[PDB]
Amino acid sequence: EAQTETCTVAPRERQNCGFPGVTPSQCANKGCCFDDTVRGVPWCFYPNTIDVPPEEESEF
Repeated sequence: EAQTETCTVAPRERQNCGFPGVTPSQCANKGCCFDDTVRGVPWCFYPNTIDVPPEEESEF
């Protein structure tokens, strides 16, 4: 068994990890998923590990 890292969460269902004026380094200081693609929403937010009973295959 194992877990998977996932930061892609619903923009509204996102947990604010800090203000937006922050920077890639600040958000990477604690370890929050930083995402600056859309506006209006927060870029620095926390991660959300989802349980995936079935393991998938990826490139190795």
